[PDB]
Amino acid sequence: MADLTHEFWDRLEDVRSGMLGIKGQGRLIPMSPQTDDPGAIWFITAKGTDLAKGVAAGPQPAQFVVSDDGEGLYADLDGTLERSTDREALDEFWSFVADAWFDGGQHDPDVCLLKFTPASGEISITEGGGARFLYEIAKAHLTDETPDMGEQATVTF
Amino acid sequence: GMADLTHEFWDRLEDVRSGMLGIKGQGRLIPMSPQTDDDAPGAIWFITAKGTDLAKGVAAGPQPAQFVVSDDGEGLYADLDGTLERSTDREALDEFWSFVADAWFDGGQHDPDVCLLKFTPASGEISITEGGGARFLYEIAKAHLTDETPDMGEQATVTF
Ligand SMILES: [Ca+2]
Ligand SMILES: [Ca+2]
Ligand SMILES: [Ca+2]
Ligand SMILES: [Ca+2]
Repeated sequence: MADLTHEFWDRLEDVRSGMLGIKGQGRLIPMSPQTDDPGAIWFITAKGTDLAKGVAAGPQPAQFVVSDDGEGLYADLDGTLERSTDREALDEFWSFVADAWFDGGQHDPDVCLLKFTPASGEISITEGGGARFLYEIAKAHLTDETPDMGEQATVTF
Repeated sequence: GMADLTHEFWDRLEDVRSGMLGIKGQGRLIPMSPQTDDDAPGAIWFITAKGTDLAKGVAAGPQPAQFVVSDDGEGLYADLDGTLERSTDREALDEFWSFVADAWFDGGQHDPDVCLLKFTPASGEISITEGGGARFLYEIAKAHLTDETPDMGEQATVTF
């Protein structure tokens, strides 16, 4: 549904890490997703890496996987990864953590802004916190019904 | 070392509450609860329903599978290739059974819908880091203060 897509973007904003990769090329690796305003997931990386070199010629079909317990967001997304030369996006998603890795600032020659546009994906969202979890377990013994911790669906972006 | 990074994977995987599991060439990865013990490493165990796609997918026999992990609290990130299969091991079923499993399956561990799945990793690209707590904040702050890149941790492609 539309609410599941809006909830995905809302919770993705606080997700510190995710597993990114180009389809048919190696395995997935940990990356720091950046989002603000929705539409795409943005990443800062080195030009010498396999992901940077893989999207040098053009946009490639890619995969991005999220599994965050803190936010309760679980997603396997199919999409498109590409190198972005956008100055505004680069400046927006630059941070104090990024400066530690790249000593030359946001305009460092080794810096590479990747843009992941999701196409579709299977998403699970954990509605409620520990309070609902505690209630659903108590309810499970009272009713013999399986706990409903949230929504689950396959979405087209 | 390769063996040292492998030992540390099993060491931290116990505290990982969730992971993304799936059979290769069949749908997308879905969230599952990995149950392991670092005293007996080698396999990652999952308790699921017989009516699910993962259960039905491995009913005929063992199938190539993928298990992806990404945990900031433990600093364990891994994309693993392996084999998923049905297990009729009552010892493993009883060891990894929990209060959460009682909620989903009203008839205990000997419930008709209960299905124990065993994922044996073959290989994978694993990253081990200092986490995202006190040490991570210090390491980023120290990187700025010394003109050195942060010493996050180790990364390698491992064969189990
Ligand atoms: Ca669109
Ligand atoms: Ca341990
Ligand atoms: Ca232990
Ligand atoms: Ca510096």
